[PDB]
Amino acid sequence: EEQIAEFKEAFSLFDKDGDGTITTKELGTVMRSLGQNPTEAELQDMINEVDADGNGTIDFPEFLTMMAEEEIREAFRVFDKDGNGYISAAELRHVMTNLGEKLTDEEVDEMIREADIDGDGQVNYEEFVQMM
Amino acid sequence: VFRQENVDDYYDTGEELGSGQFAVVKKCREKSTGLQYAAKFIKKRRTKSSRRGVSREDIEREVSILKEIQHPNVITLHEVYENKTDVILILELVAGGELFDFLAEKESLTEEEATEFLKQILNGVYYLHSLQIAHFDLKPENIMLLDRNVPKPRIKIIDFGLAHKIDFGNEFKNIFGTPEFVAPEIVNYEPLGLEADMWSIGVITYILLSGASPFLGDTKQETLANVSAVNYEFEDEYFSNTSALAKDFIRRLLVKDPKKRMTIQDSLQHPWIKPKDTQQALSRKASAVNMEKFKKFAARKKWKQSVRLISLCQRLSR
Ligand SMILES: [Ca+2]
Ligand SMILES: [Ca+2]
Ligand SMILES: [Ca+2]
Ligand SMILES: [Ca+2]
Repeated sequence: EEQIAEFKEAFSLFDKDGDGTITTKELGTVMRSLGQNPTEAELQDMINEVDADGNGTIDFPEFLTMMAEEEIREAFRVFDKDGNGYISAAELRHVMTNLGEKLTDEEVDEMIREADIDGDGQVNYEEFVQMM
Repeated sequence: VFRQENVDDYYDTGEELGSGQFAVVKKCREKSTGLQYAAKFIKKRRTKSSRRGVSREDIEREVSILKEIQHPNVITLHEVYENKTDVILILELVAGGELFDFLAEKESLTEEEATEFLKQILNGVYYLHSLQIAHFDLKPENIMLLDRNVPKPRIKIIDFGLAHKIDFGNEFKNIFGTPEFVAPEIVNYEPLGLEADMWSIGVITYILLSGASPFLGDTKQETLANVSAVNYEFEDEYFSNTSALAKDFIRRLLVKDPKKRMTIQDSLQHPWIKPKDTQQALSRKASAVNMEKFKKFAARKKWKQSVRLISLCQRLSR
């Protein structure tokens, strides 16, 4: 399937160490980097009903059986790590490294520069919209 | 073969350069020579039915192709190691970033200058095609620079994970690349050859000059439908300074019928690449790329990728 392709790439970044299973320690840091801040008791429950066998971690078969523009609004909220209404170069770089993707200084600076309409060196919501 | 000794015996391993889907790339240094490489750790599928990891069949194919390649515009393979969990590729270190990212730092770019980079890609593809190798994933992120701080940067084509030797037996099945760059024969599940790379080159060239993507639609379906229909245009918005020669180059590559599509040899004799007189030559020097839109495109592409990543994590996080 085509969906397999998507579920395979997600599993990889959730599975930070790549031993083949998602721990709740891994699931938590994945969600820290998505801008969330949940607690271990929440994290454990989420693991606890994807965890079909009941061995305390998520493997691919289990991950895969859990199957079922707006993605820009929500996406802005992830970039703006400190909630101040603006994405800085530092936020962009830090937030994307934590999502696996290693941007060069040059990539970062191109991104901000092309999105930054008013020239303050940061990207606000509307600016983000015009870019996307 | 795949060397079964411990790579750490022979290499110092450095910082992480990339974080692929079932792969990590780290910088490494060969101890004996002091020379730097990239080590790509490809995770093997742990059992036959597991959809996680890369099959041995796929890894051998990629390596078998890589071992054969020796050209200044294509990445070279130095050695290969294998442990229980991974196949470790010791590759030429290609650290200048993507071509488009380099170009996007420039004030201006003429068609002349653009073809100097284009020429290198075409020489690398002519070399591969002469060895009957189809890349099948030619797109701007696979066109890198060895070193971006020289006066004449050198193109390296990378990422041979979809590449095949063209032979009666299978060019096919895990051939699915990026919609905006795949030829109609790929989208329509028809015979594939060397010609699919030539289409990809027309799409790259189209974006090089304009900062627009020829067949892109709002969705993945429209995109694939536009590829299948060869439905594109040269919009005046993007292409008002683009030379007739360049348009014709693109036009003869963006052709449905793979047999009527220019070959790599045709493309190198084409007067946009190889002017026959000064007229064609000066025209190339007079004629400049839309750099405002090109920068917008390179940057938007990276923002589009990051969002797409976040949105994917987000869907599953719920
Ligand atoms: Ca893990
Ligand atoms: Ca489990
Ligand atoms: Ca901020
Ligand atoms: Ca701004």
